[PDB]
Amino acid sequence: ARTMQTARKSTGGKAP
Amino acid sequence: PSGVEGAAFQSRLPHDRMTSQEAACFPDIISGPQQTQKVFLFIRNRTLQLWLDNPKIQLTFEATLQQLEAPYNSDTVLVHRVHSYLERHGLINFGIYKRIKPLPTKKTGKVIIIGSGVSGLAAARQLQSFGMDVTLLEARDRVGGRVATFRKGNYVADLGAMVVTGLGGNPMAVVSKQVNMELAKIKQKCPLYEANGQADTVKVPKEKDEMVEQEFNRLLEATSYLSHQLDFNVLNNKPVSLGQALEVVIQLQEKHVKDEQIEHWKKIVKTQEELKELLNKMVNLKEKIKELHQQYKEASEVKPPRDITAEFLVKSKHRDLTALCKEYDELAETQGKLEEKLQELEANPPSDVYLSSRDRQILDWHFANLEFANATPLSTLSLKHWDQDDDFEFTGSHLTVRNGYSCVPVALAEGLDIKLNTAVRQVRYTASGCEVIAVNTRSTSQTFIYKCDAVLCTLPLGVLKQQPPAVQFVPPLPEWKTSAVQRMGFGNLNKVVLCFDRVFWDPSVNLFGHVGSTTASRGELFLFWNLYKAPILLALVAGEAAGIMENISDDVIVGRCLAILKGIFGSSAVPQPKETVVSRWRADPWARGSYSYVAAGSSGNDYDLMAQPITPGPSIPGAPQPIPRLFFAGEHTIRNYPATVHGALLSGLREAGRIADQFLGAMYTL
Amino acid sequence: RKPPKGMFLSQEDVEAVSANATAATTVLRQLDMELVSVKRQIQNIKQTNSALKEKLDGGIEPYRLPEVIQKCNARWTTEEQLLAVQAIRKYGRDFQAISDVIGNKSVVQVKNFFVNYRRRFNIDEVLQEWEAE
Ligand SMILES: Cc1cc2nc3c(=O)[nH]c(=O)nc-3n(C[C@H](O)[C@H](O)[C@H](O)COP(=O)(O)OP(=O)(O)OC[C@H]3O[C@@H](n4cnc5c(N)ncnc54)[C@H](O)[C@@H]3O)c2cc1C
Repeated sequence: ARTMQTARKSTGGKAP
Repeated sequence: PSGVEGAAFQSRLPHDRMTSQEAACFPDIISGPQQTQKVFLFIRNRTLQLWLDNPKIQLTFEATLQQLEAPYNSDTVLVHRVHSYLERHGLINFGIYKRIKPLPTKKTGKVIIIGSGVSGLAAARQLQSFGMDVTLLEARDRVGGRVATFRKGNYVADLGAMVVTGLGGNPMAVVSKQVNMELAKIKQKCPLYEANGQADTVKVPKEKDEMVEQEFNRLLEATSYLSHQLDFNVLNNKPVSLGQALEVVIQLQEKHVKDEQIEHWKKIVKTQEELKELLNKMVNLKEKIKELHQQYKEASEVKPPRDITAEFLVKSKHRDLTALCKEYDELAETQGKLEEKLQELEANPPSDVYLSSRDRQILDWHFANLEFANATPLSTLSLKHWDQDDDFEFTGSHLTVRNGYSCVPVALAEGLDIKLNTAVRQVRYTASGCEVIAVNTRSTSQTFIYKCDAVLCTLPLGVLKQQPPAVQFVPPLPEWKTSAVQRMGFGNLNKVVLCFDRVFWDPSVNLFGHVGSTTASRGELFLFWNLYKAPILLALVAGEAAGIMENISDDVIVGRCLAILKGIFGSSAVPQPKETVVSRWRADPWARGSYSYVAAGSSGNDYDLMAQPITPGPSIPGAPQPIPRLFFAGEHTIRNYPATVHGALLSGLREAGRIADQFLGAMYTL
Repeated sequence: RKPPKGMFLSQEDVEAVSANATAATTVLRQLDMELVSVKRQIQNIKQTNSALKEKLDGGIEPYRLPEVIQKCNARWTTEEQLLAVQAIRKYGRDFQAISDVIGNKSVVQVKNFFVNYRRRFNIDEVLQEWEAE
């Protein structure tokens, strides 16, 4: 899942 | 945050509201007056802090009370209920701590725990520390399961879990203070490198790099918007995947690039045709003029002296000829307008392509990164739900476990009854109890039977999924459980570990990308990690590639590895590797995959279904409804923390609490 | 809430690029053609207009009549009265034209003329004669 990402975290469609 | 509200945060709780679980153990409080809630909340928060400030020693009810002041240390039943609740659910005294009250001597209840993954181990310790009789059955000849660490000389490298994903609110934070984990921070910096077929492998410049990424994220949001606002979630009675959605978006971006150009050239013509009309008027007028000038000439010509009509002619034609020269002049004016209004548009073309061939290749690397994160083809993820656990992200930078992640499960194993090389084959649960039938992996006819009050099943979803079964449930699990099992996704990702005698890469840089030549293989060796003390380079195999690379030999794999690397660092800076490993998680029969993902047609709710314990029918008909007997923990069981070590750890604690409430009773709930 | 900035995702377009398996590549071919069938339209008119421009080559230069700047006047020479009557027969009420033909009378003088000589130069008849064209 997105939470796995270390390199170049995706951003799009996340809610900050 | 910090103070006592730091504590609530570092324990994944709202510092100023009671959670649903708290409402369950304390309906007296939460339904009661606001004032007491804050007392509760404060007591809770203070105890958390107390435990957290020092998680190497058990925190007892006495030790707690000792450190509280009025009005808080006034009511002591409360302080006792709160302390007990926290202890029971592994919010305090979980992991590896010194006990102050050495273990109560005869034990109550008997639990078999299938698998010594982290989830298993975390449960076991809890239960044991709650005074139960606990036995773990482990198929492999080691603990830790999907935490698998490669050792040899000075080389250390995880083929399984590898990163702590930020300490902020992470239970692993606590563990790391209880265990010699060597936590190194990972620096964000990640250069990508298009190899160019056989041509010159070259970095991607800071310009593309940034606009392609930016475009990728723009495209993700699109899918989210497409999902949540437009409700684009079912297409042909099939649920829509993230992959599909990304396609549909990309297409509509291509479509629009074109609708743009079409209207731009349609503007060029509608102008270029005002010109075609004008030039016509102008050519016809230069006719009329040419010929009027002739007429006036001929009337001039008639040498004086002239009668008045013949003089009128000259004058008249003269006027007329000037009139027409006014006109043909307003029109060369007008022509002047258009002629440049055309050199306008014709110099501001709209965008040519949506994405170049070189662009879409980098875009694919981003797509691979996602496929790595979810261990799966984007064509398999849920559009609506793939990212459902986002709110629960930790904070702080990610870290590697420098001395190898296995250090954790090993440490947790200390003091436990773990039977290695024992492969559960059958699980039998009935109103009066449970037996687990296992065989010895080395001579699989030598059989074992285990009798117990309750079974905690931490089998991988990959395992629970085997058709035909590797573990038999007697009786069979109910439709509701086995459908959650089908629906959920269990993906796959692999690792290639490279051991050399020398650093030949940029020491200060932890991660770097490789951008290959096709969508079809975006996953293949797409990302490299430099994490360890010794000279080790580690490479991901993700997406569709992961499955395919499993039927390819190590040599061939290390082949393409060295290729790519020579490509980047120069043919002669890249020596033969002294030692190599290649994980094969789908093939590994005790895993049958790497970790779970929300498949298309599933949702985070299937994770809840997974964790729902099983209650057998009654032996004698008409006999009272039984106790539940079969419990589940594991990465595939914690909706808010899927696919991770800390997620697994957590699920372990979860069940150890739920099992203790069932079999030792819940003191704290009155 | 709304799409990302200038990402284009209208409800309508979505339904059309999904309604079947290749309704995607179909739509992007109507367009890929519509575009080539308009680029050719362009070059064709570019080529027409280029030829029309070559006929306009030279301007109206060899047909321009030198600037005559002579001073306006008050007295009607018989000669000028006669220009008038003809200018009227030919131009009806276009006082500016009549004015330019006579050369040295303002548009008002020309208008005055219409009143002062109405009876003498039957300007009524002359006007209704110009009307029959
Ligand atoms: C390549 C890879 C990288 C990862 N990286 C990270 C990371 O960086 N950070 C992170 O947080 N998470 C990471 N994860 C995921 C993480 O490793 C898992 O979520 C976690 O280890 C799962 O623990 P578990 O206890 O639920 O299951 P497991 O560890 O799989 O435990 C199940 C146990 O059951 C045993 N077993 C299976 N069948 C039987 C049977 N028939 N009888 C008896 N025993 C049986 C297995 O041997 C195993 O010990 C990664 C996973 C992979 C695959």
